[PDB]
Amino acid sequence: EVQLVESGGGFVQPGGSLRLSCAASGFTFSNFDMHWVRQSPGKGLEWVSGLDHSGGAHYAGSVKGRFTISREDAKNSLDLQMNNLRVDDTAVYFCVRGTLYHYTSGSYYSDAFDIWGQGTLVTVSSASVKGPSVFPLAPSSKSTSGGTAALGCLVKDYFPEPVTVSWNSGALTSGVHTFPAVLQSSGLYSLSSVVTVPSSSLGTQTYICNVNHKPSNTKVDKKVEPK
Amino acid sequence: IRCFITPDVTSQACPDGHVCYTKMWCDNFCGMRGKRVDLGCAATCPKVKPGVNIKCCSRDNCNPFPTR
Amino acid sequence: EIVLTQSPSSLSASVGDRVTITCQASQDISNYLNWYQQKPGKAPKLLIYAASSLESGVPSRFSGSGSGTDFTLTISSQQPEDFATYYCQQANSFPYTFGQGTKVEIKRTVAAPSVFIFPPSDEQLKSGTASVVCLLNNFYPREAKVQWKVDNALQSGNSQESVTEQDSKDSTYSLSSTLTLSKADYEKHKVYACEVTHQGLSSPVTKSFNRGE
Repeated sequence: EVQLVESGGGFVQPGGSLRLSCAASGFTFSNFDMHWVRQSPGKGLEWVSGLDHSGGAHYAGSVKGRFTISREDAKNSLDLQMNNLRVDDTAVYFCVRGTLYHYTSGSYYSDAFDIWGQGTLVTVSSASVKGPSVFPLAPSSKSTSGGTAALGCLVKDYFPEPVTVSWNSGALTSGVHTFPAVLQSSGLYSLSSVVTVPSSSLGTQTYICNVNHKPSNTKVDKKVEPK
Repeated sequence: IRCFITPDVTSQACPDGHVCYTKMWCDNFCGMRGKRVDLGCAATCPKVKPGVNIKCCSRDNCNPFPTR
Repeated sequence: EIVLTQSPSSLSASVGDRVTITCQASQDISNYLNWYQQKPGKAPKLLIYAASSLESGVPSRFSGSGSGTDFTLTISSQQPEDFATYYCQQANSFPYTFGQGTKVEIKRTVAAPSVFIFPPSDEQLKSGTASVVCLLNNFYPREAKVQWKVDNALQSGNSQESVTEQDSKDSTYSLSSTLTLSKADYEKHKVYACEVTHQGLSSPVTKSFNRGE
């Protein structure tokens, strides 16, 4: 079972530092070239850095002078020291294995990136840690209304990403829409989570949104009542 | 059985295997690099697609990298 | 650096359609060209290397072709599993570069949105702020227009919206818009309206409430 497991993600002010780490299992790590690739909605996929099986390091021009790739073959780990961090370094960072293909003519490395870690988020902002306020999106209906009602939670003004949202501790999934967060001019995020339900369920069923913001150790259960 | 295994090309214990194999085929670099080579162990001689060559053998380390 | 441009940037396909995505390189990269598939919240998966060589387990409907500056990924029979974003990537020279991605979305019949408006909570108003939310539920296609009106004044610059990934089961989108005012501004006006334009609607749908009522 080939695995790359990232750690060391986090959030800092511009000029801050973080150190990503990647634990490799299920293959002989020392034999392979290893890379870091990042993704943001606005940069697409971008190769950051590579450290070949021979100890040769390569860097994208966007990170030269600021990022350092290293590996400890004895610990099956690959690291990325990220210094002088910029807002435009904000991304999901993936640990990635370069291919090692054998041919009659010999050994060829990094033709492609065949194994990718789950990715770890890095956020660079002047914003401060802040847990969300969770407000109700309260449905109103007539005692005789039919069709579909919608209700929700507005998870407002948190930093950084991410938050997780469940409904009724994971027992309600049908009709649930959790939206991508928006970044406000304050530098704080806001997201909504809604669920569509039978109108008459507003009188009979309890709806609780369970919000977790690990970065601020903020957990909120918000019951949403019809008004 | 003990067999050579790609990508390491090291001798490895396959306690549940009974054959070593050498598998060779053309990928789209074949013109530049020659055939791909896979060394492994299996319980039985693997079945392969028409344009794939496979040679199975039943002795320890009988599937070294084919250099000559 | 070598620039890879994919065309198109997005397309709509039905199950069983033939899908073709092209990748053009700014210089000759021989056949040092890979294709990856990526679904939301997941890492990219390598499908094709050396322009045309499938990775183990990749189904036969996937094929790659081309060389030099021009490459094509073909999905001969689009499956539900194949709605994703596709990226080409060159390994000719440093730095390794990717295309911008091509998003393959599910084609379905036009579906008008269900529209819902939510007034701000008393808890939020106690903090000095008022967020009004408009939900557009389960519509297709993705293009929708939301206009916020407060006592018939069009609001601009004080709302933000977000759209979900296409739904697994019904191939629809939903959209959430948040209008944020100060409590003082909220308390000065009566009628709060969300006005929705969409291909599925013969005329615009307005959902409103009157503050206090």
